[PDB]
Amino acid sequence: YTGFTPERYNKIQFGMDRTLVWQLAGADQSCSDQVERIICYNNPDHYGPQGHFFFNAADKLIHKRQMELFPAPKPTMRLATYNKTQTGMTEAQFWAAVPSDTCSALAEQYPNWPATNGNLREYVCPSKAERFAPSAYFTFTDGKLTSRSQSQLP
Amino acid sequence: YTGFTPERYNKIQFGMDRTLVWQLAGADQSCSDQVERIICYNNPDHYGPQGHFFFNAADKLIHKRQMELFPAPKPTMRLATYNKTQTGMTEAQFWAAVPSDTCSALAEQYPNWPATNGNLREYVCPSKAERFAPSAYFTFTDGKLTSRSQSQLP
Repeated sequence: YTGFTPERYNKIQFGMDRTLVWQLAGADQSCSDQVERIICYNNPDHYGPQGHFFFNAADKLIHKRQMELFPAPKPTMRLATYNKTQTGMTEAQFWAAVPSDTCSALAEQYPNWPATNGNLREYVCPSKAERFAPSAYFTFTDGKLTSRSQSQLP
Repeated sequence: YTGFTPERYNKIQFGMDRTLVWQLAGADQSCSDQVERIICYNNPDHYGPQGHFFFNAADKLIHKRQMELFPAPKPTMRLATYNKTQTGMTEAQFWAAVPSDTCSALAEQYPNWPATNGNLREYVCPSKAERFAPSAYFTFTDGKLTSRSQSQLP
């Protein structure tokens, strides 16, 4: 598979039919449909950059994820910064504790689309640029931090 | 102004407060708050690549536009291609007539946020890879083609 780009990711919008997402992403040339999700690849390295898309029962888009398509520009995440986050904090509080440039916009979900309540907004904040590097993960539910975790961060 | 990027544009989400959009976009180093909208610039050219952001009465984001942040990857639009389109087309019908690779996702807007209907989704489809090339412009309203035009397509 090949050809799934940032530009195609930015064309894909919530509420789009599975068939429309598939076509805009590059269809058979770019994507694999695994029922639970579609995975669309930048290039033939399946460990490389990719987008994942998930749908509700009406086959409308409710969840976008991306890995390495929009990388954190300056990955420098450390415990000192992780320690400044807490359950319940707002997005504004979070971005005052953690620099935006150390985090990638991992996922955006509207499970109840076309309703926008219960929005899930996820970030991965890597310690360095290397694939599989220790990173912190954060999830916001309607703008409040509901999960924070890290594995082996320095 | 300088420094606005595709990665910052992809971090910015509907419903975000003006203050948060401003922060994530790069604030005064990259952006001008023109009251009616915020404009954020990749480079010191006021007509260089840029993102535009507009807000509702609650100061929450309802409208994103971009020029040259995610260009049409393969501009090929011709007059004959334009003539294949017709008002009332669905997005699927449109993309069977016009290749996605010749169109840029110019704007996305949810005027009724947090409701998601009345969605306006705009495309510009250039004939060549030059800034402000001869182009067609299209608007979909909740997935139906409601505006189409072109000037000087070959």
